Order: sequence, then structure tokens, then C-alpha cells
Amino acid sequence: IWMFTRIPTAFLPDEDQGVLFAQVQTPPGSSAERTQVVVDSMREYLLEKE
Amino acid sequence: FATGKWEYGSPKLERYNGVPAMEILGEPAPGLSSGDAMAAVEEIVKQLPK
Amino acid sequence: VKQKAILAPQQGVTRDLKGQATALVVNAQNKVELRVIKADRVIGDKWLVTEG
Repeated sequence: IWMFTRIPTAFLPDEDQGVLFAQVQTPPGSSAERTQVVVDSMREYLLEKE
Repeated sequence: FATGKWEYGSPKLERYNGVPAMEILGEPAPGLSSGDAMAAVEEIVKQLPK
Repeated sequence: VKQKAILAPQQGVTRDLKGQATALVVNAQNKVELRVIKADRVIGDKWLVTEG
């Protein structure tokens, strides 16, 4: 009755699964060039650094 | 015969059960469960406009 | 021909809340201040700032 409530509850714990998502949100009103120059920067700065 | 002016709008409108709504998502606290986290939501819901 | 005038970049000027053009500036004490502009005309990728 103590260690039961001491244990927190979860649901479907996370594994590796080999995939990852990156989400980019430029400030509102910006064009696709301003978003693209951030996106290719963030792939080129974590394609060889990782 | 035509002028213009700048207004302030939303680029993504959304509806739930055929009525206008907005959608909020998040995670529970690190170490806390989802039951008490969802219990830590509806006490804020009374602090809304009618 | 306009004399010595201000051409702000389009990345720094934005509209808000049934109102007019605004920009965020850095103060003398490195604080962020909101300023009200009357930017109307577009020169390339700049706003011709008239007052503000």
C-alpha cells in the first residue's frame, strides 16, 4: 500500500525505432526562402556534427 | 477604385464538432502521471470567459 | 526625390492587432522597446520608413 502509490503510471514507453522528427517554425509573415535557409542550415549543421 | 490596409488574421482555422475551437497539447511533469496531469487542467477551465 | 531617409528591412517590421506597422528595437540599456512606424512603400526588400 506504500510502494504501489510510490510507483508512477506510464503508457507505451519509448524505444529507439530509428526515426526522428525535426519541426521548423519561422516567424509569421516570412517567405519560403527564409525558412529554407534555416532548414538547410539545420541539416548541414547536424549531418556531419552528428 | 481600390485601396488596401493591413489587418491581423489567422492562417490556420479549425473546428471541433462543427463549432469553432482551438487545440492545445502538451506533456505531464517529469515523473508525474497523466491522470493527475489531466486533473491539473479542468481547474483552469473555469477561469475562462463564459 | 526623398532626402536622407530610413529604409528598414522587411524582416524587422510587422503588423499587429487591427493596427499599424511596429518594430522591436534595442534600447540604450539593452532593453527591447516597441516602436510604431508608418511604413507604406516597398523599395526592393525594404520598407521606406517615414515616421517612427
